[PDB]
Amino acid sequence: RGNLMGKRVDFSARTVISGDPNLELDQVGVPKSIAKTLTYPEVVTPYNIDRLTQLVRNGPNEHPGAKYVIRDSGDRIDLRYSKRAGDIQLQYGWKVERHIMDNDPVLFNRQPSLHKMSMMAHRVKVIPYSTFRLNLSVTSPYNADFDGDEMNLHVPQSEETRAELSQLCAVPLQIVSPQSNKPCMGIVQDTLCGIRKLTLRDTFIELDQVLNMLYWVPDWDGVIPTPAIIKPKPLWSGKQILSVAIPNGIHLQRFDEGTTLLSPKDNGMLIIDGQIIFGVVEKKTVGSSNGGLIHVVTREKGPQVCAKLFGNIQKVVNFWLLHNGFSTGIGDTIADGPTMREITETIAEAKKKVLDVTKEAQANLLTAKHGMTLRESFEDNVVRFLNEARDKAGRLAEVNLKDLNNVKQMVMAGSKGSFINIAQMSACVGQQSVEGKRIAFGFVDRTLPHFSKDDYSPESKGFVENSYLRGLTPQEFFFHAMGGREGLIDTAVKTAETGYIQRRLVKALEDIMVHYDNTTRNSLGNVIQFIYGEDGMDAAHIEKQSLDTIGGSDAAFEK
Amino acid sequence: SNTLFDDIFQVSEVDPGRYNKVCRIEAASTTQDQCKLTLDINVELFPVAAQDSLTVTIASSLNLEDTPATRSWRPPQAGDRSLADDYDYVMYGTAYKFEEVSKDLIAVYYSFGGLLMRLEGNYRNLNNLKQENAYLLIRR
Amino acid sequence: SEGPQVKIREASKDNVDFILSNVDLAMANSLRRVMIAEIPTLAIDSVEVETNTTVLADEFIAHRLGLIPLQSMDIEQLEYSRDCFCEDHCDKCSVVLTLQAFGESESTTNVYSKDLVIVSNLMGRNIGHPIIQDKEGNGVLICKLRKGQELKLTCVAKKGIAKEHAKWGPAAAIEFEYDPWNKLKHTDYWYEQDSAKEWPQSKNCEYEDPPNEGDPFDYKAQADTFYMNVESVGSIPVDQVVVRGIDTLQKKVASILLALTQMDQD
Amino acid sequence: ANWPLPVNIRRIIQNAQQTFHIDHTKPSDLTIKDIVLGVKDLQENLLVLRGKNEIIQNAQRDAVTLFCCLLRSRLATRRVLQEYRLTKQAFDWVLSNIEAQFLRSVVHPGEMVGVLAAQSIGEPATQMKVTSGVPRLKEILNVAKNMKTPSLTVY
Amino acid sequence: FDMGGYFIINGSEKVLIAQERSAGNIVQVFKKAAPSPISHVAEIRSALE
Amino acid sequence: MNAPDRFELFLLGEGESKLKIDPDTKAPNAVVITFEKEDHTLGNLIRAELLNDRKVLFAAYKVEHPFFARFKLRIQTTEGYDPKDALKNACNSIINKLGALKTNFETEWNLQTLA
Amino acid sequence: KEKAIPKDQRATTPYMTKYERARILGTRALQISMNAPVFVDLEGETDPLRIAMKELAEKKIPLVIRRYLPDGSFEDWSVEELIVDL
Amino acid sequence: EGLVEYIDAEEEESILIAMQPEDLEPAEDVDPAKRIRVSHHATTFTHCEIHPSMILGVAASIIPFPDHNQSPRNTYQSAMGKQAMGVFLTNYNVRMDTMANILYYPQKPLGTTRAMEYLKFRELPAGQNAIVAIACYSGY
Amino acid sequence: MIVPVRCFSCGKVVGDKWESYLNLLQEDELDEGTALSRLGLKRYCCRRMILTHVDLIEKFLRYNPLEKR
Amino acid sequence: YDRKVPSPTGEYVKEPEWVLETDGVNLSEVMTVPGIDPTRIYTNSFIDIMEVLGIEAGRAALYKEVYNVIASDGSYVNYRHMALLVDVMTTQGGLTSVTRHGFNRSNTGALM
Amino acid sequence: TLSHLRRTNTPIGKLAKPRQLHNTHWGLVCPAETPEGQACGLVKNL
Amino acid sequence: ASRHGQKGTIGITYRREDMPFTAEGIVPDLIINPHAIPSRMTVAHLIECLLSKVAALSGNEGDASPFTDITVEGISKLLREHGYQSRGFEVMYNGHTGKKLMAQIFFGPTYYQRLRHMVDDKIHARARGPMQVLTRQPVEGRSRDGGLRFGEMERDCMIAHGAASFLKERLMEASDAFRVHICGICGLMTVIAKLNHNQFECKGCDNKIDIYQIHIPYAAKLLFQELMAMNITPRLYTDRSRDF
Ligand SMILES: [Mg+2]
Ligand SMILES: [Zn+2]
Ligand SMILES: [Zn+2]
Ligand SMILES: [Zn+2]
Repeated sequence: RGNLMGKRVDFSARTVISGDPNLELDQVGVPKSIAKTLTYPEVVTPYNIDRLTQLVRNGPNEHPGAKYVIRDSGDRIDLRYSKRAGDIQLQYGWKVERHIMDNDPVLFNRQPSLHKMSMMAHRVKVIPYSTFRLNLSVTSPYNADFDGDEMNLHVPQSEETRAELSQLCAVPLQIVSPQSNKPCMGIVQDTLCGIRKLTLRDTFIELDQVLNMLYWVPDWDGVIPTPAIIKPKPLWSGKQILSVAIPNGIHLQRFDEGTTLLSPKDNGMLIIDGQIIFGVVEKKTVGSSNGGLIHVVTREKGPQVCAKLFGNIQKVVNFWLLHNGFSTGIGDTIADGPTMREITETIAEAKKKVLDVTKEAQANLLTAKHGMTLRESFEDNVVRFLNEARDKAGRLAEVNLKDLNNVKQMVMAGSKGSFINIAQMSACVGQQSVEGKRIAFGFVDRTLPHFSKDDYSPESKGFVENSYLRGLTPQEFFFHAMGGREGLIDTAVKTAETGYIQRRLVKALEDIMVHYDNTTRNSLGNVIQFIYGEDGMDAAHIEKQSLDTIGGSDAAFEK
Repeated sequence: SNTLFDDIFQVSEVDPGRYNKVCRIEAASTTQDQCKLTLDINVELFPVAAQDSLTVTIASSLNLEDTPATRSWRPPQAGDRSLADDYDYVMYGTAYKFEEVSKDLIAVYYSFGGLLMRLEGNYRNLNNLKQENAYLLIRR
Repeated sequence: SEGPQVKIREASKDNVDFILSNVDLAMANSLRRVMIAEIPTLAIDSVEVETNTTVLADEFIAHRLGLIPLQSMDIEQLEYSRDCFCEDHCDKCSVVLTLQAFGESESTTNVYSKDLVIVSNLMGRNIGHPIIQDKEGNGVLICKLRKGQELKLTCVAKKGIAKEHAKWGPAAAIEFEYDPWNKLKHTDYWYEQDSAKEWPQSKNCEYEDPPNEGDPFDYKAQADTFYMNVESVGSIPVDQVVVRGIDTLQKKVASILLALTQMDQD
Repeated sequence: ANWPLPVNIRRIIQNAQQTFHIDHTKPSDLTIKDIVLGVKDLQENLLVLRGKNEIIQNAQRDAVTLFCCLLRSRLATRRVLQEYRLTKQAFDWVLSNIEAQFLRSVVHPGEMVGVLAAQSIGEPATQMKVTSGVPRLKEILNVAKNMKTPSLTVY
Repeated sequence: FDMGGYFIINGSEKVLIAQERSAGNIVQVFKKAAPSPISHVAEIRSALE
Repeated sequence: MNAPDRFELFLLGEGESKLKIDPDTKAPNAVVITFEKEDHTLGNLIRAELLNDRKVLFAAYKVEHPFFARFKLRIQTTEGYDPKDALKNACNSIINKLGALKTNFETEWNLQTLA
Repeated sequence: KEKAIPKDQRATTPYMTKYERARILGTRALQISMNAPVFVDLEGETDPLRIAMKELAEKKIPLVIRRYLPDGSFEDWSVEELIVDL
Repeated sequence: EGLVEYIDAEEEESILIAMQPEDLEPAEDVDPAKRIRVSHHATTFTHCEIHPSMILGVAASIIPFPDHNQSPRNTYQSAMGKQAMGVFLTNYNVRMDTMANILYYPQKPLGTTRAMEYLKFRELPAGQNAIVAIACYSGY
Repeated sequence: MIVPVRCFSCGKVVGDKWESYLNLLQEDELDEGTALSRLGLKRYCCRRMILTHVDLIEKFLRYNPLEKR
Repeated sequence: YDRKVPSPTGEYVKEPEWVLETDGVNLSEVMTVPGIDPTRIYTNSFIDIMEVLGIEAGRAALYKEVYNVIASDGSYVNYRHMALLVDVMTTQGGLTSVTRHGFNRSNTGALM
Repeated sequence: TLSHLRRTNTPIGKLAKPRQLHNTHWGLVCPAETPEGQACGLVKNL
Repeated sequence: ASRHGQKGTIGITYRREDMPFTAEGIVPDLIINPHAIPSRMTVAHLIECLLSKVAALSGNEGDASPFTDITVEGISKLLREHGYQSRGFEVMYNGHTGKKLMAQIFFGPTYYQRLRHMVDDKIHARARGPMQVLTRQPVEGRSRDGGLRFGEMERDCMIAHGAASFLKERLMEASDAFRVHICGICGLMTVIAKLNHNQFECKGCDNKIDIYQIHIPYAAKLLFQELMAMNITPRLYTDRSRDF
């Protein structure tokens, strides 16, 4: 396992990764110092004699340069210590081990590397500074961020593996994963938040910014679209500019709840011939979702066009968001006075319900739910009352949030956060649970030495009535910490156990392959399936479709 | 080129919704009782209030004499004459749906960069509205 | 003359507050960008350490010495060492300052920038002297010594721009604002109940009339009448910061014009 | 009724309508015989297996049963003439694309589908009344004689 | 500002980390799982300081 | 260490020219000028001045990567009007405007007293 | 030779697979780098991989693919007769 | 003098403790911004907390407003605060350590904690007060 | 360790105000906010430069010199 | 529970039915108790399903359990990936485990 | 240095959940300071 | 990192004239993404910035101890008394163009810490270099010019890609590659090869004309020899004796 199944290899590099909005999806930024250490042995031909000669003359201390010369006899010449006799005369069939240049295909990997999209092939882009640089849309397949993560680079050494790498493992070929027959990459973060803001109906752009936005799309045909508003002032809508990045001939239609041809809430999606008709562009369109824009483009026009779609959308949206701006502060977590009063009484009503059930239970008039003990039924009622109280309070807080609220904006775009985050920050953190139960009596008949024995009120067993904005009380702080410790322990243990499960699964199925007779067989030749998947298709080409004959009434079927 | 549809409407109501610059207005024709209009208007550039009368025109081109991404848009130059000179609010968009509402009622859906319009009317007055690009001209 | 207009509201040796009217926003932004990053200035660039028995490191002291503002009034009579015909440095492209401090007293002795001594031939110029801008006459507190500690070093000052290193910047914060009443709607004011009550009014609101409270949005208006406040570190007079920023910007456009002409011949 | 299947027919019809500019008002030139025979012979070209014996032919027919059901439901005589308004040129274009799309969706021989399946099952496991999640997965892979919470569902 | 509390062994500062153990001379009663003939057990780890 | 020398921002290198003018094939009478060792300071100013010319149909600039101090300028003029001449006219307009601004500031400054 | 299936009863796909295309391009690219005679006209190209792609597009790669079966038998398919549709 | 008392976990089982003397000890409008504090309305208290903040350790006593954070974030900071460069000792110029990192200009936080007064974080701070903007500026 | 020469954010010289700042605090009995404004530090970027500075060089100067002349 | 059964008109409508859920498994005996629908009885433990109904029934049960675990957290995996795993676990006539006592006891070469 | 001088360790056959933050830990060990790795809950801080 | 679990690396650096600025001319020393806030619910990070802003404006030390009477509304009132928006928002301008940003930026002081992890102490690449004495594979450690591990999980991913030739090159030409001579009678690596004299012999088999050379990883050679030490005979053969 340590020396044969895996081993340390030559011609590799490791460093911290950074995010570059100005790199293509399949490009990787390589530090210049690394590019000077890593080399590719290129064979001398009539097509490269002059270029290789200049690289040899440059020497090993100037990129683009070279480090070694290998003759047809197998002798290797270090270009250091070799200038004494002058520049060497190259001959056909020789090899020049030269610095990895731009557009060289390289394998780019992040460990643990739990699936094949964690090793993908990128095109080299030699750059200043000491970090690797990659497009933001390829961070989800790698499960990578820029808090300090490091990634590994591997350089192929032959034309065989060099074409193999770029024709099988290239990033554009991995956009649609076969794990869940849906795209594994999509627009994320800033570009997901900006695209939602840019495609609102109120978003209008003037000539000067439109011209710059048009010029930022590399494949723009030089034709200025007619503004949506002609008089009294030429104004372009954000949908019109974002449509320039969408390749022509792409059609996409989606209906959300309440969506009609006249979309009163601007929800849903309607794209005809690459032009957005209505609908806000958010995660349901430009995300890694089934039937979205990326899925349609990569299947209709191909993977290379889809890769250009990633860059074009990112460039146009990033420019627009750079000059519009987007922030978030303490003011985005504050609900108005009336909302807090409604929230306070909502929690009070829930607490009164808890008091009502506790007092009837203490009177022995409560009947246990079928198949449950009296205490378990009582706890189930209390947790349900308190859980619904938090959700209702969060709903009250969320409804009060204005459309200009930045946290609300992020949630609507699908970029970050969710309803629960808003509820806990603004309305109520809620019930803390350890082992799927309320805080247990660590002390004799109480949770802390601050209550009285045999206390079952929500405040005693770990119900945080406050929000993060208002601050947890010392009892709530400790109970909240107890719940947090549960998550940290679960993260560690599950990480170790799932890792062993993954290895066991891989080793059990590693020798199974689809053969030229369409059968699925193992190394023994034993038939596992007589046709792969029982249909013979590849999951990367499967899409969800409706069978129109099975459903509906008989009369509709006849009609 | 030539007008595909001209008519006068009385704005029944205006709805701002969640927007600060765009209002969806409901209007009905002054001469025909079967013609109604739903239109999204940038009211920051062309305010509209209820009880207002609007002259709505649809044309296939803005150049005066008949001439029936087409061509790169350029800023208007001094001495440029077009249909827009006679109106206050002008928009350019595409027709993306034709829906049969009744035996003789036909509805045409337009999109001006995301500002949606719906023109319902009898079959014999919206017969020149094709599935193409068109200009929408509004004069108070 | 009937171009950009200027009105000075408050003038000082460290700050100049003026209104820039009848100008484009692109021109105004370029003026402040050039004033921050491209006005040549004299600063200490290389330090030779002969003795250092202080509690600070040589690199620590060198960085401090490079941040001391030197006089740059006659900086244009100096040359760029990269453009000069000399081995390392000479009197045509550099100024040499020496710093000699010893801990002769029992109390802590402070080394200031007034202790820097010019040992070059200034050739009648007005550059090199550290800027003294306090009451007691001292400068920047360079270092502190106890009894028996010595600091002996030689500083070489060269001209540069803040693009190369922020130490060559002659300007501190530059205030820059337009349309204090938000009549062009370039900002969408975040608020909770009422944005007018929640956002304090700019002091420049008194120089412009408020919105007429019910008039239609003016879509033909463009940004002009910029309110600018330029601060100076003291290396050059603040008025010279504005004047030389215009000079630097004017030269840059001329260089583009000259380069275009040079291509025409070939 | 919503199930993963190889070829997206709705997109193909939409492309045909937008490519040939179907009038939607003038009647088409298609014939009922052309539609029925066009779909029938298209079903023969949906080839996953290419053996020329009875056993392989039966397997080939079984492999495309569900797809042919979807094919026949979408490309019905009434639906083609009334819902889609397809022209003869558009109809032939649709048939060719479905054949091309289907032949491209077939699994490529030499694909290591075993490692692919293992990684596709194990990767979701890393982000994970009855036992659920990793403990239940771990209980299934290791065929545990005594499981934590055995249960019966009786109808 | 140095606080001590450590040792210098071979020039290296070494801190002794407090070790957590269970108290002795206390009776503790535990329940045992089903597959065992013993249902309950009272245990005391007698210790003399 | 891979930090580029800071003088690479403004000092033009060997074999590298300030301007690089290449025709644009995506549209007629259009050209793309690549400015070396320049940043948003000149790009924004030049592009804004070009947009005030009535014989200019398109004007835009972009800095493709913030690592390198170069920006591209795309200009398209009306038929019969050379884009290079449009750049010449815009540059002259900026120079004359800046000259007027300098005189106006100096004459206004000489009227103050505190400094 | 019982393991060589005659051309008239080959039951494998008439389409090139992605792995077959990858190795053929890499195989021919390596040969081009070693000064192999190019059978396609070059309008200006120095990368061996691009030259191989031009040859594959014009069906000028003189190689055959020996597809193996799980019982040891094989089928010979010319690169020229294999459909490149993926 | 019998004003404070050492109490261990076992004796803690037989005592009633008040979180604060402000509200719990006195026999018994409200600011809507203040957190909701539970009185517990008990008249048999035997002890009182010196201050609730002392439940935290050395690393968690540097966090500002740890009760306005999610608990895992407090845990992360406790671990990360030990990886920050500062001034570990004032005699670093006479010690020969394998490795040492010294910040050029250590600053003391503008937002500090009262527990930090006893950790000497104002005398030997690890960090600086940077002017921070929360924005999506360039996508970097 | 010693007072920074310039403000990090805007570059205003603040290294010539430390002794003035201390003297205002000690002899004039001024509050630190009033002293900061009396020194001409208006932007809060400059105020925190002088307000949060820890003078460690005074601690380092308590050790006897390694090498006396 | 709610089950969608075809309506007499021909449409699918959800009608409620009473279902008995149990702690503990006696599949063989319970399957014979009168009143139940023995063609629908299901067991959480697929081992009992394999012992009573056969390998093919256990194959379907094993897939159902694996599918439930994956989908319990809301994630979706394509059918073929799970189908291949279950087929490998049942290809030898019984339930072979993914441990060292199962697949690792086959005849596949010592080096593998 | 201060944190390292106030750390405690617990050697993990035992039947209990020692990694959890018990109620009796109140005011005696920090509820927040613990390693994120395999020492989570086993290394405590006073 | 800040004091709230928010850690990050520098993506890029900008000069002052490129940064966003306020009307007072203050530029940020540091810009963090808004997306770091919501999911993590570090409300203390934003309260600290608001408190520190007031602390710098008034010349005081903000009290940030956990359980006190200090509320956000109280800090907001103090901030507005100083002529600033109560919630910490300011109107900023784009540094490239000078135009106002349509949104307002939460802007103020925050205490950040420089962590121990610097990239210049992590970046390292290896074309070729020293090998270990035992396995003759790249050595471990950046400080010793070592290589990177192409582990089993990486091998699985490359198997899933179908890149057979790349997998071989990584394991052979990027790592230990060794040539040995095996006997055709016995599959043992016991052939004494005098490559200078072009002579081969496998004593014990008494043959000199049935030799083959194979390319295997040096670890594989090490493995087989270790098995030989354990009395096991792994006999490598170049032809098949049984049909598939
Ligand atoms: Mg990370
Ligand atoms: Zn000189
Ligand atoms: Zn400042
Ligand atoms: Zn032998």
